[PDB]
Amino acid sequence: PRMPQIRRDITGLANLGEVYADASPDLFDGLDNAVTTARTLNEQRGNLDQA
Amino acid sequence: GTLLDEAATAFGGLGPSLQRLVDSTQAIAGDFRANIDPVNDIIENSGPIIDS
Repeated sequence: PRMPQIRRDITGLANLGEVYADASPDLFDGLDNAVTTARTLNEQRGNLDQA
Repeated sequence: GTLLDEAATAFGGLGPSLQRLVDSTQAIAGDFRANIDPVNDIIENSGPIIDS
């Protein structure tokens, strides 16, 4: 009885995978640079709190 | 003779193999019926978030 819902889930999974594949490289480059600035912030946690 | 040859070819040394097949089938089916409620919940509720 839940087979149309299975079809909907499969189609949505395919579409979401395609969208995530399209958007992934930008996200991962941003994550690399965000790790850079996050290490920057972590090295000066005390300075940020004082600020 | 032909049927016996075909049966020997198909069931040569599959004793432990078919034993494992049947045991795994019954265990998987039993555990699936035990956890059918989470399976139904996933099937019915995964669509909203993914389509969102």
